[PDB]
Amino acid sequence: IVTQTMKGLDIQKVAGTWYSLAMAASDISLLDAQSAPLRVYVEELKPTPEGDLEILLQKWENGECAQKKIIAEKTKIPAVFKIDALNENKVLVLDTDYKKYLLFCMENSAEPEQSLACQCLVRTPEVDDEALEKFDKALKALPMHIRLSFNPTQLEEQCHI
Amino acid sequence: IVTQTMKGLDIQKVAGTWYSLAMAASDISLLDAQSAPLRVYVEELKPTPEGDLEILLQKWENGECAQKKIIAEKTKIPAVFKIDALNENKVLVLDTDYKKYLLFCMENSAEPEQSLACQCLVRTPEVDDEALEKFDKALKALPMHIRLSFNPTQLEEQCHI
Ligand SMILES: CCCCCCCCCCCCCCCC(=O)O
Ligand SMILES: CCCCCCCCCCCCCCCC(=O)O
Repeated sequence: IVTQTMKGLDIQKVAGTWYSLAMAASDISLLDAQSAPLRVYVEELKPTPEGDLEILLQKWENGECAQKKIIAEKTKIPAVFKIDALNENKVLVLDTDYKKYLLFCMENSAEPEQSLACQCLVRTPEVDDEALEKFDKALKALPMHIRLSFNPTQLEEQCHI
Repeated sequence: IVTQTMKGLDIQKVAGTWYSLAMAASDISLLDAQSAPLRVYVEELKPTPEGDLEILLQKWENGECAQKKIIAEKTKIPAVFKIDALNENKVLVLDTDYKKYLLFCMENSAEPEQSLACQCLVRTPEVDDEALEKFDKALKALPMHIRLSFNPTQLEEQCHI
């Protein structure tokens, strides 16, 4: 369902620390609680020389902020990865400037809108109006029903408080 | 903190059934859970001939969808009401066409952004892109951190499911 992707993406250049400035989902139950399914906070991206991609994130599990390491296997499209969970979930890089932000979405295979979540990643704990601009514009199309945003304070905290 | 209001508002003409198409809050904890503080669904508005305003809403309380009747006492400004809870909370009518939608916000007295929530009300269980347009434009300024939207199905349901 995600319609735009970043052309000529250089996945090595996205390596580094990132902040989940904002997130949006097609379903409220995707982001509603602290424990919700795709309510995940990004730490840093770590691509492998084979073009793969390892991800370090926090995920509130069992009334507690847990760290996590996911792996996204690159595919034939530079901007689309597939993580190693059950039901081949696709992670799509929409856009990025490598040093200011990253807009990615992640959807179910064969089931978009029921499972579809997008994030605005920034390199600093500062809210980026330009970035949020592009993010809201990108999802303007998409059928999003929930939408969060975090403050600098919450971004320096584990699990955004 | 809410900066725009509806001029020459005719509070009698807002009488009737309404749907909470969308909501936004300055704080995630205002709308996060089913039980959150300003996560309230509107049924119908009922103004009194003295220009007062009685409100019927649903509010998930104790893991259960409860109905509720609030009263908003009119003030010297036609578009601003004050409901009878502790700490004089102000309800502000931003805009409306009486027969398509209503954009209102409700804030704390002397404490905006910590407590500030806004809704897009529509007369039908249809999502209204024009309406959501105006709503997102109105809050574009405001410091909102959470934002929900509901589908026709959820709007015919008590507590939006
Ligand atoms: C290419 C840009 C990288 C963007 C980061 C992608 C984040 C993937 C997160 C997938 C959700 C999985 C988290 C839930 C963990 C669990 O299984 O409990
Ligand atoms: C003038 C337009 C009318 C808009 C409707 C205003 C809705 C007011 C809701 C105030 C929040 C109070 C709900 C919580 C109830 C409780 O005390 O448990």
